[PDB]
Parts: sequence; structure tokens; C-alpha cells
Amino acid sequence: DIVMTQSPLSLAVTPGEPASISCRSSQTLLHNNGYNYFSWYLQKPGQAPQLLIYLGSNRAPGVSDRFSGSGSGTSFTLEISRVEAEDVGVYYCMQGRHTPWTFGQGTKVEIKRT
Amino acid sequence: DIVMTQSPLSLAVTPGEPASISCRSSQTLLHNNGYNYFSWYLQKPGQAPQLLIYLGSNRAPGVSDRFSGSGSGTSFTLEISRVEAEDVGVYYCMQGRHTPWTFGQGTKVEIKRT
Amino acid sequence: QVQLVESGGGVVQPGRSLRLSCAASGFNFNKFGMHWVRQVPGKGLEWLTYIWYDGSNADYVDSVKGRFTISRDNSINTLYLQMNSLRADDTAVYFCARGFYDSSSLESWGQGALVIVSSAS
Amino acid sequence: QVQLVESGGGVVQPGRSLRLSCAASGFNFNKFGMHWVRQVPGKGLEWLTYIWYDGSNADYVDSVKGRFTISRDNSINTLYLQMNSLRADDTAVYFCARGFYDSSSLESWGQGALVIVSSAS
Amino acid sequence: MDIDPYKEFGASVELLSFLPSDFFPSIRDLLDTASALYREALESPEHCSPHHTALRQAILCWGELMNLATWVGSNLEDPASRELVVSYVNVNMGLKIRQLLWFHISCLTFGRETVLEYLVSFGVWIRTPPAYRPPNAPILST
Amino acid sequence: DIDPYKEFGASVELLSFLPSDFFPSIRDLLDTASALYREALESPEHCSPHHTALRQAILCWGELMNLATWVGSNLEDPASRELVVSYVNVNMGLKIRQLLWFHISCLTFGRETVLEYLVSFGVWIRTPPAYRPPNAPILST
Amino acid sequence: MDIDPYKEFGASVELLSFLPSDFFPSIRDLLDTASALYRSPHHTALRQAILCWGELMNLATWVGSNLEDPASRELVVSYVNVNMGLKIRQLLWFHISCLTFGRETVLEYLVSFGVWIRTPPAYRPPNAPILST
Amino acid sequence: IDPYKEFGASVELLSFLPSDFFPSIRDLLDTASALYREALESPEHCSPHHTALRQAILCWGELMNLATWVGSNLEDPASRELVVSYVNVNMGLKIRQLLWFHISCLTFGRETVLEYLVSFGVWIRTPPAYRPPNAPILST
Repeated sequence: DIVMTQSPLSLAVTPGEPASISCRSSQTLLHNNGYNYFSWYLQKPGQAPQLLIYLGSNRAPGVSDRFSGSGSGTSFTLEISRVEAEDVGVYYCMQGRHTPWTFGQGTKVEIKRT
Repeated sequence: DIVMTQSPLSLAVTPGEPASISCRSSQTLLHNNGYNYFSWYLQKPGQAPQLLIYLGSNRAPGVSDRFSGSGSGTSFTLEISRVEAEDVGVYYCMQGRHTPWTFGQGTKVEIKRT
Repeated sequence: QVQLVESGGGVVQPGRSLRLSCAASGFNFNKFGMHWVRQVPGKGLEWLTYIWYDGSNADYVDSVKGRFTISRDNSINTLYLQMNSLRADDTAVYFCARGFYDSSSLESWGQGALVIVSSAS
Repeated sequence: QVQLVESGGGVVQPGRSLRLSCAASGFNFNKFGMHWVRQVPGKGLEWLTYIWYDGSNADYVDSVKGRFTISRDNSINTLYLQMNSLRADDTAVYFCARGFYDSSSLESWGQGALVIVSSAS
Repeated sequence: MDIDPYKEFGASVELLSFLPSDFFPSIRDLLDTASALYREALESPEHCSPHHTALRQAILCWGELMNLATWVGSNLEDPASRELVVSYVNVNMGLKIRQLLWFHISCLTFGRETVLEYLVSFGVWIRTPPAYRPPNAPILST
Repeated sequence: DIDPYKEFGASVELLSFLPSDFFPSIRDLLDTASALYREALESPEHCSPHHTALRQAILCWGELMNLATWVGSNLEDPASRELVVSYVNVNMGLKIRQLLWFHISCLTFGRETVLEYLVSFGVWIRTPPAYRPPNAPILST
Repeated sequence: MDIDPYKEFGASVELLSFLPSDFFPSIRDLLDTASALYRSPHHTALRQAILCWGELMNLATWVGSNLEDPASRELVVSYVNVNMGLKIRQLLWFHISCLTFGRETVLEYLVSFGVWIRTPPAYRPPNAPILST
Repeated sequence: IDPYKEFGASVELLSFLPSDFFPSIRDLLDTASALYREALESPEHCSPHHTALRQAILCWGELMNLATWVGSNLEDPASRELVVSYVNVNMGLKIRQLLWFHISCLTFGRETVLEYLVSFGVWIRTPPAYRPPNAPILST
């Protein structure tokens, strides 16, 4: 039912510089508990997906501080202060306000060629 | 001092059928604690003896439920519900009412030939 | 950390039906829910269905609505996903996961298994 | 589970005397009694003697009464059985065991050792 | 720590714990009887007398509790959490409220000396060979 | 050479005639003592010998429970433990049940009626079951 | 249905509710003073509220111990220690103050606070009115 | 729940008395019997400590009966001993103590007992270097 959206589709980062990615959702995610149900996932070729941010603005256990995010309502952004060589992958955002669950379109990162 | 007795001397069992063996003692084994001092032992060729029933009517730890017995006073009986291929051996009964300790005569089991 | 291992994946002849195995251990299965995730090559993740601890309720997406079913056997703590009326668009690797951050996002993801349908061998 | 290993068994020339070794470990030797069991081929088990934890008391059967003796050294937790005036009827394998179901029937039985007497070698 | 609501009134906690839990009535029955027979008495702003402020304070806890239950109903999306908490709020903890309401109610009509002797006699009666006691249990009656 | 009930005008045989089923459980007696007479049980008062008997019975049986626990913890061989605990609990505790019921009843209703109840119960039991009235007399109030 | 602890004590819920939510004190220190300086049915009301708080604390601790799911904990704890304690603080303050100053020397204080708040901030006298000794 | 409370004493007050410096069992038995058999045998009911002793002697009788029964059965010598040694040594401290208390309060009056009991605490606390040689006796 919910239409998901992501942007930009691609973003190549010189490593050591900050970067931001934006994911947008149609319907509001502010429940009556003051919380927002939004997710940040990390996926690696040949590996299972891993968690990035939980509950909208809380870091998942064991995740390095290099990744941070914030936002509320229908707008959110994923920010990485310093890009490391192991950060290459395709990122996803998900919705869990109302069933059925819907996923985004994806965002893959790489190194800007010379 | 105590004369021990066992019967029957031999009993070949088609396996999967029940069987009973009887061991008799001359003097009563009912002490003033309400218990009877009688034993059931199992002996295998090339191996050390193993316990079957303890204290007359209590199963020894780790022994399978396939063997059971009961009785009191001067009469007791060993009953095996289902005979398995690993049950072949010579069985013994012992006395521990008064010193010195005395053993029985033995009872060996086998398979009835065709 | 909980470890989940799947089984039953492989090639299946067209027109038949297949069942996949996803068992879990090391945590209280009766106290948490389970979810199914699918990935055909070339696209991203897609949600399919989920079941609650009791199992009385269930939900499905419109793509496979009425043709897939999910059930759990709390005696052995094993998940089950039954596939019928398979199509060429269903060729994908399947993952079963668990979510416990207040019932929103999946936390531990299994290794997954791929399912392939075709006539050649 | 306690494990007991004997030693000292073997062939002995006629007319002499021999001593057998039976050591135990893994349980409280000072809190339990010990027993000796014998088996010549062709017959069944036969009780010989036993000793209490203190060792002050002992008993014997009429067959070997007054010719065998048993003693224990609680410092090293080792059993001892001394044989004198051996006869041709004494050729048998010897077992030392322990009983703890309320002091009635033996529970753990050692592997045993055989004793043989003869003149040929 | 020594917070015994019955201490000032002459009774004590162990006396209530003497009787089995299952013997006590439900909840809605107590609410209905109270509303039916003492609506004006509880509503009256007059000082009235002891046990009345007690009932007033007691009913309030039950009210709030049920407010919490109806609030958490809609929230707490997780099914398991929902059922467990709600059952705890209305199946385990209400025992004490029961006891309080029953004690007070029984005191109001049939007296105090009466409810105390009834309690002790019933406690003695239950614990005694079945064949060595009167056939009938002691009904409070008047 | 001791008659514990002689100080209240009763004898051992009076209670010995009472079967075992009549006395309640030990837990029941302890709970009654705790709930119904705790306030004055600890406090100091004159006379009231029944208080003194109850107080010393509670210590005696507590010591017996401590013995039961201590024997349970030790004595690795389970065979003896059953016999020991049986004798300590069911057989020895009979006297404790005997004394606790006597004194508790004496407190609630006094010597005036308990003695008559005892003599009446004895008279009822002595006769054979064939001509025994329907039910055993109840102490009542 | 028509229950309200304030009515029988000559007070109306309007007087006790006219005050703002921020004027009320915390619950840890109020509990401490109540226990320290104290031990009519007003005492029985104080004891009942004490019991209510204690049982709520027992509930919160137990739910923290069980309920392995992490998320629910924060919501349950916040609701019972923030929303469910405002009125508790209200009842304790109302049932405690009057034991020291007296009945009357309480109503007048409550009414004056309404006049003070109604006055626009610009024209409001600087002082912070208090009932004092 | 308090062994002595109603005599104006406390379990902590008796702590100062070391366990070893108590008298042997049979001495207290004899001292009670020989002196106060007549006191035991009377219709008068007073001096609760009389009945208390009557309870102490009954408890000792029951324990001795248990001891002989164990001696009769339980063939295993080790366990039998162990139990006999425990009942003889560890089991009698409380009884004893009780006997010392009452026997000794019916003879010397209560006030004399309370004085002796609080004073004896002095002896243990003082250091041997300057402690007086002798310790206090109940006297009379």
C-alpha cells in the first residue's frame, strides 16, 4: 500500500569525506508512542544483510559510530562522516507502520574513478 | 550359612516375548526397616557384572525399563517384558541379610533353535 | 548470538511444488515472530509474509496472496514455508529472519537458500 | 563414574604366596566399604571377604578362613589382599568392587585380574 | 514497610492469607453490589464514617488499572507483550483488590466482631479431617 | 516419670486413645499458632503455661527441621535418606502434633470443655462399631 | 463513577486542578518528607497512596526483569513513572500539606494562586506567593 | 521464636559465654533430678521454668530414643557412627544451655542469675596480661 522512495540512486564518494543519502515515505510514521518506525539496512555481495539504524534514530548494537542519522515524519537522511574502504555496498530503507511491509529501491556506493 | 536357590536353570526365549525367572532363599529377608535385601545382577562374557535391580524392587540407575521385578519375603521373580538381541547372558541373585554373603547358582539365556 | 541454518533448497522441475526448511535455535521461539525475505537477481529485497507467535493470524502480499502458506511447530522450533503454483518469476534465493526491536525491523538474518526452476538438467 | 584399575596379576609358582593390587580413585574411600569377588571357570560368582571403613572389623568365609587377610591404607586410598598357602583350587580371576545401595549390593565393579598357578612355563 | 491497611482496623494481613485465594468472589459482582446498595453513601460528601474513605480509595486503584489496560490495548503492537501484560494487570494483581473490597463490604453490613469470628471459625473449619467436622460449611448469613 | 498433661488434669492415655487421623497437619497447627496468637506469643505475661508449651514446641520442631535439612545435604547414598526422613517426619512428629493440638485447643476453649470432650470421645470409641452411633462427637463451641 | 478524593474533604477538583502541572514537586523527595514527618481518615488515605506507589514500583521492577523484548520496557516504564505519577504527586501533596498548616490555611492559598496566574505577566507582581508558616 | 525472652534475657546476652565453658550433660541431669525431684512432683502450677525443664527433659528423652533406634538398625557402620557422634556432640548444646539456665535460676534467684550473666562477660573481654586470675562463679 505504501509507496517507498529513495534518492540519489548512486553516489560515489572519495573516502575520508562525508556523504548523505535521503529516503522518503508517503504516509506519516509518527505513532502515538512518539516513535517513528523506519529502518536502515546494509547489504554486501555474497553476504546476508546487516542492520544500520534502528527505530529511526538509534544505532543498532555493535555498529560503528561512523554512521549516523536523524529525522522525523516523512523525511529522513543517512549520514556517514568518514568513508572507509569496507563501506562499499548497497543500502536500503524499509517501512513498518502498517502491514504489509514495503522496501525501497536501493542505493549503491562506489569510488569515483579518475 | 544361607542356602541359595535358583530356577529354572535354562530358559531360551523367542525375542519379543515376555519371560520370568525365579530365585528363592531359605531365611526371610524382611528387616525391621520394611526393606528386603535381595539383588539382581547381569553378567556378560568377557565383561564385568552389571546391576539389574536394587533393594528388591527398585531399578538400578541407568537400567532400561524393559526389566522389572517384585516380590517379598522368601519369593522373588525377575520379569523381562521384551527380549532384545543384546539381552543374552547369565543372571545371578544374591543375599545380604546376614554375613557371610552367598550367591546363587546362575541362569543363562539363549535363543531357541529351529 | 543466535545461529539459523536453512535446508531443502535446490532445483525443482516446473509445475510441481516444493517446501523449504528453516530451523532456529538459541533463543525463545515462542516469544518472537518470524519473517520471509526474497531476492531475485537484479532487484532488491521484497517482503512476502509473516506469522505471529500464536500463529492464529497471518498476512500476505498481493503477488503471492492465496498461493503460499506459512506455519510453525513450536514443539521442535522449526519454521515452514509451503510453495504451490510456482512460476518463472519465483526463481529467487529465500531468507528467513527475526525481528525484535519492538516488532519493527529484522535483527538476525539467516544464510538463505536459492530456489531455481527450469526444464534442463 | 568411578574407575578402578587392578594390578599385580599373573602366574605364580606353586607353594609360594602372592599379593594383588587394586587401587581406586574418584570417590571418598574413607566413607565406603570394599569387597572381593572370585570366579574360577565353570562356576559362578563367590563371595570371599569384606572390610569396613575403619578396618577394625573383618569377616571371612570358611573356604579360606584363617589363610587370607585384607587391609587398607587410607593415606593412598589403595586396597590390599594377601594370599598365603595357595592351592590348585584357588586358580581364578579376582575382582574388587564397592557397594553403596545402603550397604547391600555391589555397585561398581573393577576390571579384575586373573591368577594362575602351575609348574610349567 | 509495615503498611497493613487492616492494622488500624483491628485485623491483620495474615488473617486474610489464612483462607484460600479461590474462595474469594470475582470483581464485577463486588462493583455491582457496591453501586446498588451504597451509591448515595459513597457519593455523599459528608465525613460519613470509617471504611467509607477506604472503599473510595480502593475503587480508584481498580479504575486506574482498567484505564491502563484500555490504554495499552491499542498500543503495544507486539501480540505476545500485549497478552502477557494485560493478563498480569487483570488476573494476578487484582487478588489484593478483591480481598480489600470483600473485607470492607462484609464489615459494613454484618458488623466487625461478626466478620472476625466468621474468619477465624472458617479458617479452623477448613483445616480438619473431612469426616470430623460438621457437614456444612459456615455461611456468613447475617 | 513425667506426666506432661498431669499439670492440667489429663493423662497420656486420654490422648493415646485418639487416632492419628483426628489430629490436623503440622502446617495447619503452625499457621494457626502464627496467625491467631502471635501478638501475645512474644509478649511477656504471667501464668499462661500453654504459651510456654507452644513456644518450646516450635523451637523443638524447628531444630528437627534443621536436622532433616542437614541429613539431606550430606549422606551421599540416597538409600538411608528415605528411612531417616520418614522416621523424623511421620513417626517422631506425631508427638508434636499431639501436643500442639492439645495446647491450641486448650487456649481457645479452656480446660472446662476439652476434658469432657476427651472423656466422651473415649466412651464413643471404646464400644464396637456395630452399636456405635452414626458419627463421632464434635467438640463444637 | 462519581469518585474523587477531594469532594469529601470540603475541596473541589477544580481548585486542585487549576494549578499547572509544573508547580507540583518530584516524587522521590515528597515520599521522603512524607515518611520522615508522618507515621481522621486522612492518615489512612496517605497509607493507601503509599501502598499504591510501592505496588507500582514492584510491578515496574518485575516487568523490567521479565519481558526480554527491549523496546516495550521504555514505554511501560515511562508511562508508569511520568504519566501515572502526576496525580499521585497531586494526591500526596494535597493530603500532606494540610497536616502542617491546617484546612483553611490551605484553601485560601489555592485560590490566591488562580488569581496570580490569571493576572497577565506584565501586570503580575514580581513576588512568588507562598503560604508560609 | 525467642528461647528465653520472658526471663529478662536475650540470645545475644548468652553469646558472651563461650560454648566450651559450659558443664557436661549428666551433671546437669543429676543436679536437677536429685535436688528438685520434689519440685517436679507437685500439683501447684507456677514458675513456668518448671514446665520448661519438663519440656527439656522430654526432648532429651526423645533424642536418646532416636539414638538407640539408629544404633539398632542402619548396619552401615560409617553412617551410624557419624549420626551417633553428631547427636551426642552437636545436638546437645541448646538443651544444655537451657538446663544451665533454669536449673540455675530456681536455685539462685533470678536477680543473682542476671548479675552473674552480665558480669561474666567482663572476664572474657579483659586481656590476659592484666586480667585477674580467677573468673566469677555463680556462688550463693
